[PDB]
Amino acid sequence: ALKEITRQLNLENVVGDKVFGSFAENLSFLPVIFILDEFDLFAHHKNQTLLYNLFDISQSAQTPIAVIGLTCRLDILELLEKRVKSRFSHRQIHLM
DNA sequence: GCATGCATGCGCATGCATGCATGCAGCATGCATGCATGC
Repeated sequence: ALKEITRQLNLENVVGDKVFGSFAENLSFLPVIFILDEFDLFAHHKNQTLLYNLFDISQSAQTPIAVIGLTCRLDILELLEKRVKSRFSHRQIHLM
């Protein structure tokens, strides 16, 4: 996911080409909109690091970020940890 | 030449499947006892 984010933003020249795990190059540098298909799968990651960072930068006062998620499960609220749930703006749209 | 990240091998905990036994209740059977009945 980090590789795709870097490549789509065309910052690999700025960040670097090697496999180095440091991501503070983007994080320190970080209007861009995010679209997340199959949002439920991201909640099954080891620590939900990407979701937490996205919610943090959304709640931060550095740059404007809009987050849009798509889900088929009706229980997407309980699949999130307490911290991200608190930092998640409870904006839900239902398509029936 | 070195660092790094990935594939692999092994240990550990756990849940589940299997073996194993014992106590109870029902039933069938054989015996003890009561009854009839004649001589």
